[PDB]
Formats: sequence, C-alpha cells, structure tokens
Amino acid sequence: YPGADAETVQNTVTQVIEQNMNGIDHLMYMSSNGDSTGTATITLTFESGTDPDIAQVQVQNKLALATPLLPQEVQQQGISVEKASSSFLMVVGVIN
Amino acid sequence: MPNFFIDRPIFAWVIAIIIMLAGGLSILKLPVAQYPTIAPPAISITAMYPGADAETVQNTVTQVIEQNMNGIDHLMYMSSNGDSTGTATITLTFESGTDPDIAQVQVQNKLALATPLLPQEVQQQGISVEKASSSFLMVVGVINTNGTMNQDDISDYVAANMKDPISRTSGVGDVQLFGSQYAMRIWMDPNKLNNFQLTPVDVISALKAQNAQVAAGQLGGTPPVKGQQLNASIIAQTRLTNTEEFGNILLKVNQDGSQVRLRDVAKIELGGESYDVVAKFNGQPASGLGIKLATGANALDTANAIRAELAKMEPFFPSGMKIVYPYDTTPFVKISIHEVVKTLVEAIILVFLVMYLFLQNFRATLIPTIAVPVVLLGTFAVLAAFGFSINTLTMFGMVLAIGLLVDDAIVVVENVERVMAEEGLPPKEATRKSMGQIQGALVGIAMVLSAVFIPMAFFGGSTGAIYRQFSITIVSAMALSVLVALILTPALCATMLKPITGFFGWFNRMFDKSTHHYTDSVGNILRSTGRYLVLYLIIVVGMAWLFVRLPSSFLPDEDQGVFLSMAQLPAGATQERTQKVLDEMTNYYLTKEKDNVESVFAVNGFGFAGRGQNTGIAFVSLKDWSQRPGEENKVEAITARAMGYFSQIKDAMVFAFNLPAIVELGTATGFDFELIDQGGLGHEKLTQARNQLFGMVAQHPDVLTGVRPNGLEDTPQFKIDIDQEKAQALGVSISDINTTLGAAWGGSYVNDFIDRGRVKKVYIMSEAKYRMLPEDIGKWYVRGSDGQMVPFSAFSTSRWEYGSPRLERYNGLPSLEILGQAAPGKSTGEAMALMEELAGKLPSGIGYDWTGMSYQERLSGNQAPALYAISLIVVFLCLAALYESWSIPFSVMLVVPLGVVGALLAATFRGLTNDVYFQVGLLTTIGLSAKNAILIVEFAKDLMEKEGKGLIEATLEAVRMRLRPILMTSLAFILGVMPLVISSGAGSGAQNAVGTGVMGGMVTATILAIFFVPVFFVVVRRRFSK
Amino acid sequence: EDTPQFKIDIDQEKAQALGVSISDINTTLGAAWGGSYVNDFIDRGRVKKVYIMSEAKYRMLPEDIGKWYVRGSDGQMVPFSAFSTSRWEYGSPRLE
Amino acid sequence: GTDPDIAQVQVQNKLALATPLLPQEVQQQGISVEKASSSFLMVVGVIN
Amino acid sequence: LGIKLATGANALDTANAIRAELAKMEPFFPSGMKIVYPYDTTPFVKIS
Amino acid sequence: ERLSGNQAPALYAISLIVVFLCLAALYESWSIPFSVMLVVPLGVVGAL
Amino acid sequence: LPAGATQERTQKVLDEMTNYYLTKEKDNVESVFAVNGFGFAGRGQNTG
Ligand SMILES: CCCCCCCCCCCCCCCCCCCCCCC(=O)O[C@H](COC(=O)CCCCCCCCCC)COP(=O)(O)OC[C@H](O)CO
Repeated sequence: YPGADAETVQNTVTQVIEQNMNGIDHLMYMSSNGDSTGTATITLTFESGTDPDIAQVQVQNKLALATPLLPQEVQQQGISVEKASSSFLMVVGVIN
Repeated sequence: MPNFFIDRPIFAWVIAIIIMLAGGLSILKLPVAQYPTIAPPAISITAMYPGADAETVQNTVTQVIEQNMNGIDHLMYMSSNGDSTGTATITLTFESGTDPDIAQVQVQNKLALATPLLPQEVQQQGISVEKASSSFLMVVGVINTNGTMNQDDISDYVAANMKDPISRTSGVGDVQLFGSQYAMRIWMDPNKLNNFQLTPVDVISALKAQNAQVAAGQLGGTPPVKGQQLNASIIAQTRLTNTEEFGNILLKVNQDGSQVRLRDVAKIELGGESYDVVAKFNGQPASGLGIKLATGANALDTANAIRAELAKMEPFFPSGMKIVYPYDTTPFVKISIHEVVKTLVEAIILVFLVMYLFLQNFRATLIPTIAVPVVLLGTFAVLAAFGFSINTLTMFGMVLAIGLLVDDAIVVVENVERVMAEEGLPPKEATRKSMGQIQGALVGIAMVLSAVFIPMAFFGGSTGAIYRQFSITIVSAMALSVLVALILTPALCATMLKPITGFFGWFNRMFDKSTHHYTDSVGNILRSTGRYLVLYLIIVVGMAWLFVRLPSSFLPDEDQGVFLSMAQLPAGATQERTQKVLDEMTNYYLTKEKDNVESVFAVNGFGFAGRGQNTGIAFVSLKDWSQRPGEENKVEAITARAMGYFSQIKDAMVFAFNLPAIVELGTATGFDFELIDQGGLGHEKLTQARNQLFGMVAQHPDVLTGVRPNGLEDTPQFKIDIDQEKAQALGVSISDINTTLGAAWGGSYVNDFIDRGRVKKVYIMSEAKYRMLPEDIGKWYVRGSDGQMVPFSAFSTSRWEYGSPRLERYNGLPSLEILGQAAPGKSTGEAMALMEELAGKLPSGIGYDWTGMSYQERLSGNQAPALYAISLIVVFLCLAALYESWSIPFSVMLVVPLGVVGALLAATFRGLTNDVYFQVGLLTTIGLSAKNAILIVEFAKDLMEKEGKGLIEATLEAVRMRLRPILMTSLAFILGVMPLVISSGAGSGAQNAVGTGVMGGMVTATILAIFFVPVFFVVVRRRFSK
Repeated sequence: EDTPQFKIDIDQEKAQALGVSISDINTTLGAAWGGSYVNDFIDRGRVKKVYIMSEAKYRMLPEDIGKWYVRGSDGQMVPFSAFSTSRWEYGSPRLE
Repeated sequence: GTDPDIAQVQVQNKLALATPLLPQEVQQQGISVEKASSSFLMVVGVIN
Repeated sequence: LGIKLATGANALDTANAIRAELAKMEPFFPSGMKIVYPYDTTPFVKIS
Repeated sequence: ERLSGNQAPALYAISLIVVFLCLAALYESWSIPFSVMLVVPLGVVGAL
Repeated sequence: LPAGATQERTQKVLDEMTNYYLTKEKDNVESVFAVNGFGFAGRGQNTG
C-alpha cells in the first residue's frame, strides 16, 4: 500500500485480510504486521502434516473474496500468496 | 477362529477393549452435521454493474466471462442470468466428487485472466467467486427495539464489531453479512447544479482527486548525504473522513470570486451501499449474519460457541439493539441425534428383555448386551477411518443395522443354549459344538450381505451419495458383527453360561405347544407342496402390483420449525407496494398463527426466481415443537391454512411452502427443462417458441402437470435515445450526456474514504425526488462546448419499449428454463420423454437440455438395473459356494419377495412413498430374511448329510430348531422399530419412512418364511436330486 | 520502537488560492522525495527500471521542503512554503 | 509426477504479479495460461 | 479446431468426449456444412 | 515446546495401557501383565 | 540503533562488530557477512 503508514496499513489492509483468512482447514495461528513503507505481511501457520499446496490453494480462495474490500491502490499493486520460511539455507557472497 | 478364542477368552476381551477404545475416541473426534455433502460442487460468479439493465449486464459481463471459461476440469454444465438490478450470476456445476477448492481456484484463475475485459465499473465493484452448494448453519438477525437507527446503521454495526468475533469463533468456516457497511452518499440536486452551471461530471472529477495517498517518501532516506543524522518518514495525508469535510470540496469559483462548495449542490450523508433490499423482523429494521459451518467441524459445538460469543457481546450493544435467530438448524440436529441414540438404547434393552423371556437366565441375556455395543463402537471407529461424519444418514444407517447385530448375537447365544439344553453338554463343549454348526453360515451370510449392500454404493450423483452413506454404514456394522460373532461371543458363551411353574412356566408350556403345532402345520404343508407354489406366485404377483403402483419420491418433507412465503407483485410494482403486501403477510402470521409463529423475517426486494422491487420473501420461524401439539400445528397445516388465506390477496401472487428436506439441493421434484437458442434467433423468437411449447403441453393434462416458467416475463422500459446530430450541433459530448444520465439515475462509485479505520465506498446519485418520473429527464442539464447548459429534452427522444427484466443463458447460449412435474401416477421418465418429443416440433434453430435434478435422473437411470443384476449374480455364487450345489441357492433366493410384500403393504396402507429410506429398509429386510432362510436351509442340509436323515425329517428338524431364534429376533426388532412408526414429533418424516417399511417387512417375512422356506427346500431338493 | 514522523499538511484552500493543482502537488512531492518509477529500459539485453528522484542534498532537512516549486495554473511557480505546513509527531514504524 | 493443477496454480500466481507491468494492449487482448503442449491431439476440419 | 490434450488427461476418453460433443451440434448445422476429421492420433492407440 | 509438554502424559498413559493389553493377550491372563507392569517404575527412576 | 538512526551510524556499529569478530575471535571466526539495512525484525536504516 505505497505511501501509507503502519496504522493505515493495519486498519485498511491487514485487518480486512485477517477476517476472511480465518476458518481455513488446519490453521494453527497467524501473525501479521505492517511497516511504515506501506507493506502488510500476514503469515498463516498450519497444523503439522497439512498439505502446503492445498493450504496455499485455500488461502488464495479466501483472499480473493477479501480483495474487493481493500483500497484500490492495493489491488493495483497486487497481493502475493506463497509458501513461507524464516531461516536461510545458505548465503552466497560475491566479491571482487 | 471361534475355537481359537474359546480357549483364549482374554485375547477376545483384549480385542473387544481395543475396538471399544477406538470407537470411543472416534465418537469423541467425529464431526456432527445434519447432512453430508450431497449436491455436486457448484461455483458461483457474481458481478455487480450498478445502474445497468439485463441486456447491458449480459452483453458486457456475462457474455465476456462465459467466453473465457476454458480448461476447467470436471465441468457438468454452466448457467447464468443477469437481472435488471445490475447483477450477473454465473454458476458452474462440477461432477460429483470433484475437489471444491481446486474447482474454485480454477474458476478464480480463469476469471482473473478474463477480468481486464470487463467494464471498469464491474472491475471496480469486484467479482466474487464462491461455493454455492453450501448451506447456512444459522442466521443471526440483529434488530432494533427502540426504533432509533435504521437497517443501514445496524448493518454497519454488525460489520464493524460483530463480524470479527463471530468469524474467529471455533468451527465457523465462513460468515456472510446480509447488508453492508456505511458509504458516503452524495445526493445531487439538478436545479442547484444548473444554477452554478455544473454537471455530475464535474462532481465526479472533483471527488476523484481528493482523498488520495501520496508516497511522500522519507526525510533523509537513502542514498543519504555524507553526515546525515536524522531519518524520518514523511506523512502527507490530504484525506477526507467526515461529511463536513466532503461538503467542503470546491467545485467552482464564480467570476466574483465566491466559492461553490459541494454542499451547495448536494446533500451529503452517511448511507448504505445499496437500497435494493429492505429486511424487517416482526416489523422492525434488521440486519443479519449468514454463518456457515466449517469442514470437519461439530455443528452443535459451533452453534453453542456462536451463542456464547453473542451473549458475551450483549452488554456492549447500543440502546435497544438485540439478537434474534430467525433460522437455526441445531435444535433439529440435536433432536434427531437424541432420538436415534434413544432408539439404539431401547433396542438393546428390548433384546435383553426378549432374551430373558425365552432363555430365562441372566448370564445368557448379558452376552448380547456386551456384544452389540462393541459392534456399534467399532462401527463408529470405521466411519471415522473412512472420513464419514455423524449425520442423519449415517445415524439412520446404524438404526437400520441394529437388526443385523442383534440377530447375530441372538443366533449365536440361542444356538449355544439349545445345544446345552438338548444334549446336556457343559458350556465349553456346547459352545464348541454350536460354533461348528454356524461358523460357515456366518461367513456365507457376511458375503451375501456384502453383495446385497455394496452395489448400492456405486450409484452416481446425489442419490449415489445418499445411498453410499447408508451402504457404508450398514456394511461396516455387518462386517464387525460377523467378526465379533466369531471372536467375542463364543468366548463369552464359553466362560459365562452355566450348565443347564408361574408365568415363565406357563409361557414355556405355551411356546412348546406352539412349536408342536407349527411343526405339525409344516408337515401337513409338505405333503401338498404343489398347492403352495401357486400361493407363492400369487404373492409375487401382488408384490409386483404394489411395487408398480407405489409412488416414488426422494426424501420426506419434515417440520424443521421454519417455512417460507414469497410475494410477487405485477410488473412495475415498486418497493412500497411490496412492503405493504409483506406487512399484510406478517400481520396474518403474527395474529392468526400467534400460537404457532414466533417471528417473520420479511425480506423485501428479494426473491428466488428473480430479484426486483416487485418481489419479496418472509422466513417464518415457528415455535418449539413442544409448543405445537397435534397435526393442526405442524408446518404442513400452517402452510395449508396460509394458502387458504393468501388466495384472497388481490394484489400479489403470495404463496407459502415448506423448506426442502435437503436445503443444499433444490425441490428435487419434477423436471428441469431448458429451451436453448441454437441459431441466434433472438429473445423474441425464443419467447415465441417457449409460448408455443406451453401451448403444446396444455394439450396433455394427463402426462404433464404444472409446467411453468422459471423466469420473469417482458416488462415495459423507458427508452431514451440521444440524437447525434443535435448533440453535435449544440456541442454536447456523448460522454458527458451518458455520464450525467448514469450518475444521476443509477449512481456512480467514485472512490473510497477511511472512516473509523475502514475503507468505505463513496457514491454519488441524484436525490430521490429528481429521478422518479419520465418528466424528470428534462430537469437535468449538460454543459455544452461554449459553456451553456443544455437540457436532455433539446437533443433526446423518449419512448416506452419492452424488454426482459431478467435474461438467462445455459452453456453459453440464450435459454428459457421451464419447470414442471409429471401428472399423478406417471413416472418422471414419461414426462421427460413427452417434453423431449414436444420440444422437437419447435421452430428450427431451437434446442433444449436437462439441468440439475433431470441430469441426475438420467445419470442414475443409466445405472439402476446393472447393479441389481451384479448383486443377484454375486449372491447366487456365494450361496452356491456355501451350499456346495448350484440348485440349493434357489431355496434361499426365493425368499426375497416375501419381505418386500410386507414392506409394500405397510407403505401403501400408511400412504407413504418409495423414498430413499424405503429402499434402504427394503434392503435390510431382504438381508435379514435371507439370513433366516440361510440358517434354516443349512441346518436342514447338515442334518440330511451328517446324520443321514430323510428330506422331510431333516427339514422338520431344521425348522423346529430354528423357530425360536427367528421369533426372538423378529420380536426384538419389531419392538425396537415401533417407536419410529408411532413417532410423530420433530423430524418424524424420516423416522416413519424408515420404520413403517421395516416393521411391515419383518412381520411379513417372519410369518411367511417359516412356512415357505421348507417348501422351497423340499421342492428344490426333489427337483434336482440325482 | 516508535519513530519520529514528519507530517506535512497541505492547505488545499490556499492551494487553489494560488492556482496550484492538488495532483501536481502530490506528483511533485512523491517524485522529489520518495522517488518515482517511471518506466523500463533495456540494459545489455535485460529489462531494468527508470527512476526519478531528487538529488540527495535537496531532500534531507525539513526546510528543504521550501526549496521545491510547483507551477501554478497561470504558469507562475509556487513554493511548498506558500500552501503547506509541517510538524513532528511520533508513531510506530511497524505494528504487529 | 508433478500435479498439473498445482503447477498451473503456482504459474498463474507468479504471473499475477507480472501482469501489471505488461502493456495495456496485452491485458486487453487477454492472457491465457493453459496446461497443454505444442502438439495436437486431433484436428476437426469443417467444410461446406 | 486444433485440439490439444490437457496434461494428465486420457487421450481416448477426451477424443470420445469431443466426438460426442460434436454429435450435439450436427443437427443445427446450416445446410452444406460437414465435419471432416483430417488428423487424429487416438485411433492408432485404440486399434493398436 | 508447550504442545510437547502438554501431550506427554497422555503418551505415557496410552503406551502403558497398550503394553498391558498386549501382554494380557500374549500371556492369556490379567495377572502376569500386572507382574510385568510393576517393573516400569524401576526403570523410569533410573532414567530420571 | 535508536529510532531515527541513519545508514552511517548503523554501518559504524556493524564495522565495530566485524572488527571485533575478526580480531578477538580470529581463532574461531572465519568470515562475517554484515548486511546493513536488513534484519529479521523489520527493515530500516537503524537495523543491521
Ligand atoms: C470391517 C470394515 C469393512 C468395510 C467394508 C467397506 C466396503 C465398501 C466399499 C464401497 C466403495 C465404493 C465407492 C465407489 C465410489 C465411486 C463410484 C463411481 C460411480 C460409477 C460406478 C458405476 C459402476 O461401475 O457400476 C458397475 C460396477 O460394478 C459394481 O457395481 C461392482 C459390484 C461389487 C460387488 C461386491 C461383492 C463383494 C462380495 C463378493 C464375495 C458397472 O456398471 P455401470 O453402473 O457402470 O453401468 C451399467 C450400464 O451397462 C452402463 O451404463
């Protein structure tokens, strides 16, 4: 949500998406945040053994219902759904 | 195996304990729902194009979406319709068993690719893809008692506060809000706009600018300057949030310098997104929440959680705002589950009582009491393993299977008791000898019942799913009953039973004399076997007569506590007239039926055939069943009385009806006929062909009855057509004219604004009084090139034309859905064939097709007889295997007509139909009668072989030994099913359908088999001897 | 933790008093201070972005706001000082 | 062994992020993400 | 129409479905029309 | 970690019950499993 | 770094950290890849 702050992002984007992203099968918890650059991140952790592909499909389905309620700028920018990990496998530094 | 566990009772107890633990854990972890997924997955696409008519919607939205629905797997058919409110609906029905999530995501992906082609207004509104085959667990209506705030305020309150807690409640898989949050509504005034020489184009342009977001950047952001110390984020927010701020928008500055603010040419206030629908609850403004149960969630727990949350939020509501529950399916589910559990417990108690009456000792009676619960718990564990739930179908499957379980336990225990009493053996040796007489029969019967029930699970469609629930439940129960009969009950008989005047003396003497008389009767019958084969043929002919003359059905209608009633005013009727009609309906319901009706949720501007201002609905909710005694207080009687009253309303076509048995599905009665346009003949030609077909079906009242459309007829419309020559001569752009007309009379969604931390729409539309009559077109002016104001009457012409308020398509072609049902006493197949024949005489370029229920009927009719043939062949092969002969099985397959006769007689006399419960009851009756015949024939054959007895002597001994367990099982099952037959309370339609057929079948089978099976055995043995 | 935020308020009434468009003000501020991604170009056979932004030394201090001029309706330049004011307020750079 | 449904879902999800950058003519014409190959199963000629 | 096969689909089932779909279209063809099949790879599978 | 700590006791209870049932089934008695199931506290004390 | 810190101060702190790792822990530490302006707790010029 370019040009927004944390409060506006939380009120108008993260809160709207969180409402619909709820009741998905094998959902265990979800934590979201929005920074001063206008970016909202919502992370949904599912039960162990859940199929990540079907989980992503359901997340996409629920999110698409929540899209028409967001600010038009968010629609223009686009919303990306992809499986997430926290820790790096490796870092490949390059020097001269 | 029985001999293995006769000497190892502890291992049998360990197995029983494992089964009990698995069943208890599964019961603790099984979902509870009224019904499972029956209807095929249907995904619905909804697109809103405000201010548009049916042709505009169909041409700009529905046609474009329908042309881009390629590469979606397992698609059965597709239908759509765009109504005059500006809403386009496209429904994609997929083959049964399709993954709903995959289907929905595929549809969404195709629509996301095909969205850039839609009008900017449709894209800005948003297109919704969602599952349409789901049903609402409950509807939570929120009303106002004081009468301070209208329904827009209530909808905003529920959206802002009540949606989040309800959505995050455990088990709530989806929450749908009936209504919408606020929206800044701007009501323009043409007189004032012309006063300052302005246009709705100018208001749209001056509203789009303000309330934008600026990426103001960052103070000291990278790449910095060497030595920077402070880094801060710049926040530039020129936002508008109040009505006063919106009224301060500047549109013009006159020559003298004065400023023309927005409030000078408009009335700005907070309103609703749309005003099409007005919902009331007993006459008060209301909103609502459509709560849908999740996947694998417990319905009762979810309902309790929702109620607890709503009660928690009660103290914080505004003044005089309360919660009401017009619709709720939890009380019915709870009553049904309790009734089934009570039936099972009563069946176990009755088994105990009959066992003590006949065997006369407590040690024997305790054994079935231990055996049957083990089988039930194992059945629950198996259901859990198969992904099933605890719903009406599986519960009634258990109730129907409670006959096989008690039959198995009774057979084993009674055989052991008879062996002990007659041969004077100890319990262990008597059990070992007894299990050697029936252990092969139990396996043969397991195979035979598997063959009888499994093929029923291979049907297709909605009926396929309904039959699969019953088939899996009953087959699992029977398999566990047979496994337990070979493992546990032999051990219990070996260890528990002890070696072997008054009322019991009298009963014993009476039963001994009865058995003597019965054996004498059978002996007399076997001397004239030829005479009684004619009686068997007469009975079979009567069975065929009753079966052909028995009306067919799908499921019995039930009193769920609620029913519907919808009005339909003539074409052109407005919202006030429909509200008057709905108020009359509500007054009738709350005055005449005050002792039956608890609330009326009158939804104005809504409908099922088609939305509009001239239609309405009322979800009448009745009181608790305990407050509605008698048949006069049920839903059917209330509906009939209302129909009697509503026929006098000479203002609308008001008629009430009950809900379907499965709301997920539709009526499921009659046929669904679509009249497609396969030659591009237009709407007029298609309507003429539909009228011609209606004229044709009117000539066959004996085959087709109640054939009617499922859509709205053509209605008058106001045609205003701009004149290009005059518009250009006066220097008026067509874009300006179209924007002015659309924004003034249909409304425009300009941009959004942030109020109380929520992004809310901004709408501009004319004030009500300036867009009501054809004479109001001349009140609106559009600015010319030179700055002069030109009225719509100087370059436009107006006339009244005709057009459809709701257009339809089927599989991408224009369509006209036609509904109806077959005349009494005629199968729906004949009505479908007649409709196909009559639709073939219609003009060239006009086709047809069958949708929904008719689709499923074709699919299942393609399957009906092959499964029966396979079942019969497999049963015959299993019986030939068991009896070691190709001819003996016919003495066991000829008992099938015996129980069916009784089932048909009971259904006919009681005036029931051939619904699904009837078929399942028939199958269980056939299975149990076949079990009895199998045991009789096997005992006779074993006597005739091992002990070298004669044919007649062996038959007589077999029937004498088998009489008692047959009577015990029949009495126990009949008594255990009698409450279902007599039940007439809540959800008693399914109970009666399940119980009456079973009771009649058991009565006739018990009376007839004991006298006919020996006849069949003797005749077959005589015929095929050498 | 909470960070200072340089809130700048645009007096629209004064903006039209001097004949300066709000759209022009927004575009000038965004492009000058936050940088604007205009379009792409081909660099050695790879598509890369084109960015426009103020030089570092002109977007550092709060008084650098008044160094930026926006053309009025009649073609006369107007500084941001003539139709805007700014203040410092605290806020959260990232809410959770 | 890859699931074609999930493969198409992921491909289209990644495409949805690049679509805003494409020209307007491309989007107006319409982008299609089919799960098929370069070879033809069959051809159905129609003549008068 | 050059028909391609969705990945993971059965060629013979798809060909049967297409040939059954066309049978619903022939009745409405304007006089002179005729469906001709100049290329098909499923008959080889069936006959082999 | 909280989930593991919460579900630890049920694991021990079900494991002990299953071992007792298996011993009773194998040894055809309710008393020999008891004689064998009283030795578990003698190993757990050592582990602790 | 404190709220409102700039890139230079974070880079100075990261340089201190790298110098410590490569001087005090030169026996155990082999390489330090200091990324300025990046973190797992949100982005910013005060983080590294
Ligand atoms: C202790 C635990 C025990 C648990 C046991 C549970 C077992 C339950 C398993 C049940 C699993 C079924 C799920 C399937 C669901 C998808 C079905 C798809 C529909 C199409 C099928 C039509 C068909 O395939 O149906 C005909 C096919 O055969 C048959 O039913 C087979 C009959 C099986 C007999 C079993 C006997 C076992 C005892 C032997 C000792 C073919 O005929 P068609 O119906 O296709 O059409 C006919 C027209 O000629 C053309 O239309």
